[PDB]
Amino acid sequence: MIQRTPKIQVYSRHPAENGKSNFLNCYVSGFHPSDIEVDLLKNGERIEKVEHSDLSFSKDWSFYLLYYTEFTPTEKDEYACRVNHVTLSQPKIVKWDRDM
Amino acid sequence: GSHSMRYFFTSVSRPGRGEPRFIAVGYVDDTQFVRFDSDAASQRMEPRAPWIEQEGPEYWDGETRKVKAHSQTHRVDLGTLRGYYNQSEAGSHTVQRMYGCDVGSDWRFLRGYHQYAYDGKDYIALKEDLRSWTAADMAAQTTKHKWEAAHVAEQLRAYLEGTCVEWLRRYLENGKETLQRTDAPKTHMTHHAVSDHEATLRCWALSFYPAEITLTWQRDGEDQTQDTELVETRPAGDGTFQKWAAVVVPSGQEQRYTCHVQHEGLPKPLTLRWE
Amino acid sequence: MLLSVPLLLG
Repeated sequence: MIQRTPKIQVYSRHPAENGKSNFLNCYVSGFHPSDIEVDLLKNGERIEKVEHSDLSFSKDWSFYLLYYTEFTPTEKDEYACRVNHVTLSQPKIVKWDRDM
Repeated sequence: GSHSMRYFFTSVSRPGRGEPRFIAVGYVDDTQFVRFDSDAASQRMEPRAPWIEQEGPEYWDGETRKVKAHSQTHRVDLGTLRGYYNQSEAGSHTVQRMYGCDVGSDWRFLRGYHQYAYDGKDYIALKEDLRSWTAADMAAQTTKHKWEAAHVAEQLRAYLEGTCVEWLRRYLENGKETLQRTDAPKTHMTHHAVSDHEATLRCWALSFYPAEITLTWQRDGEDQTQDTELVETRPAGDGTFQKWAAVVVPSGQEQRYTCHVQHEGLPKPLTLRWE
Repeated sequence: MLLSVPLLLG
C-alpha cells in the first residue's frame, strides 16, 4: 500500500514578539494514510489544548492538517512539534524557529 | 476572477473498532465552509465559514441528510473494495471521493470533477467531457461498466453544470466580502549569518488570500530556481496563507539578489531587495 | 450544495 511521509512546518500565525498572544501552528501535509500523531511541545512537555483542522486532501490525494494552540512567546520558552506516522522510524521532532 | 467549489470525503475502516470513520469537508476556492465528522457528537453538517451560518434549517437538514447518505455509501464502498482486491478483514483501508466545479472569470461553468481513490491510488474518474470514465485497474472496470450501464455520467453532468455552479455563485454572493476579496501579501526579508562568507536571505509573503502566489529569487536578473529553498504555502490558521523562499548568498553579493512576488491582490508584482 | 445522485462503487 501507498505510504507517503508527512512534511512538517512549525510556525506562528503572526510574527512572534515576546509577551504578545499568538497561535503556534504545526502543519502536516503530503502524507498517506491518514492516521498521524501530532503533538505541540512547550519545553519538552506536551501541550494539552491543541486542536486541528478537519481532515482534507490535495489533488494527488495526500492529506494535510493544521494543529494549533494559543500561546504567548517569551525569550526563554522553546516550542516544538512531534509527529509520528507509519513512514517514520521514531517520532519526528521539529523545533519552532521564529525566523521560519 | 475564476472560482471553484470542492467537496472532499475520506472514509477509513477501523476493523474491530467500530464503523469506518467518515470526514466530509466543503470548499469555495481556498475557504472551507462546511464539514461532517462521523465521530462527532452532533451528527450534523456544520458551518465553518460565517456566510453559511445563516442559511436556514432547510439547508442544514438537507445537507445533513445527504452527507449521512454519503457516509452510508462509503461504508459499503469499503466492503466492496476489500472484496474487489481480495484483502483481509483485519486491515484498515481508505476511500477518497472528490467532486466539485470550476467557473471562469465570467462565472460560467468551466470544469466538473468526480473521482475516487482507494488507499491513495486513483480508482475511477469522470473525464473532462463529463461523458466518459478513466478506469484504473482491473477492479475499477467492474465499476466503470456498471456506471456506464446505469448512465451515471449524464446524472453527474446535470449536477456539475447545474446545481454545483448555481450554488457556487450563490455562495460567492452570500459571502462576497470574504470570497470576493484578495489580501495582498505582507512581504519582508531576513538576513542570517551562516559562515564568514555566506548568509541566508529569506523572502517572506504573509497574510495573503487566495493561496495562489509566485515567490522567486534572482541574481543579476537571472533565474535562481535550482538554488532556492522554497517551502509549501501554509495556512496561518485565520483564513490567510504564508510562504517563504531563501537563497544562500556569498557575503558582499546581497545587492545582486532580487525577490519577486506575484499575487492576485497586488496592484503590480513586487521586486524586493536587501539594501 | 452536495450531490444528490445515489452512487455506489459496486
